[PDB]
Amino acid sequence: RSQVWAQKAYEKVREAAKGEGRGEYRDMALKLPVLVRQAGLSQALAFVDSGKEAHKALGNDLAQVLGYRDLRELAEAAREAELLQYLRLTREVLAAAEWFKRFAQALI
Amino acid sequence: MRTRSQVWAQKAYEKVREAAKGEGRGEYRDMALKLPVLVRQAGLSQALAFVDSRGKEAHKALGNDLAQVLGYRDLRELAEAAREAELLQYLRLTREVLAAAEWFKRFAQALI
Amino acid sequence: MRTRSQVWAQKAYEKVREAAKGEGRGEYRDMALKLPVLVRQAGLSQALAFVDSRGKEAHKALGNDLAQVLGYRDLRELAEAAREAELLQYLRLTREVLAAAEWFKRFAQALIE
Repeated sequence: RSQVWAQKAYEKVREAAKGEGRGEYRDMALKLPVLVRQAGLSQALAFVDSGKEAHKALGNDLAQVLGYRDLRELAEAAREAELLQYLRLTREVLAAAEWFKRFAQALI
Repeated sequence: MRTRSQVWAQKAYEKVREAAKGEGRGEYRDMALKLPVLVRQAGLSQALAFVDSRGKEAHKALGNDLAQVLGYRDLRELAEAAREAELLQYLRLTREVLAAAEWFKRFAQALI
Repeated sequence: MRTRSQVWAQKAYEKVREAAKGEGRGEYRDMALKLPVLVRQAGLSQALAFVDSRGKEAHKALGNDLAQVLGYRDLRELAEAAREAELLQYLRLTREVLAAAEWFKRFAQALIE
């Protein structure tokens, strides 16, 4: 799984590194992990869900990697989840976000 | 039994011992195993509300037993203490409940 | 020139040396030692509200001193700034207050018995 996440994140980041909004994508990629850790999953996703296209691009890519159709669907899932599933989703988002962060710092 | 934590451990030990005998010992254990992370990651109030809203009697018994180990009549009473507490008292109850929950988890693992 | 955190460290140092001369320095130290913990476990907003609702002058003084070290008028201005801050600014403010608080704690441990 981590490898599937590693691969998918790498794929998304490579594709993002060819766009004019790479620096902004990178900024969001490196910031999301700490946001999820300190503000909690739902607050972090709401922050991403709210200006520049590049920032939300990270959220959507990450959501897709997790098998969700878009950032909103992941946000919807986190809010609908019962407590145990919420913590599981947080752990999952955190792990996948670290990959986006690492490949973003290496490829951008 | 000198230690305060040790006192909670021995009382928790007795509760788990009882629970291991009846039916639903598996569900009790399942809850005993998750309560610590619930308290750590979600906070005391949410953790207790989760346990108190579970359908299974075995899941709620864990909470009831932990409350009694800490000096409360039951989970409802413990949850009320948490909602009435001022900040320092709430953080203290949080540490208290977490410590007791860890003992329940450990003994459930060894006895059920 | 001194780094940002170095400035806070030294201003905190001055605030503590001054509290060491007044009455209630023991209560001042108690609050200084407890604040970092509250910010980490309860969050910035909650930690600040706890300090502001204290009835003992020495406890509240720690709060106003820290806010001044950070460049605010007093605890009330810092608290409002925390409530109005959007997420990133709130997390950044949290880091700053926690860093300043740790210095108050450290100097209280060294200067107030």
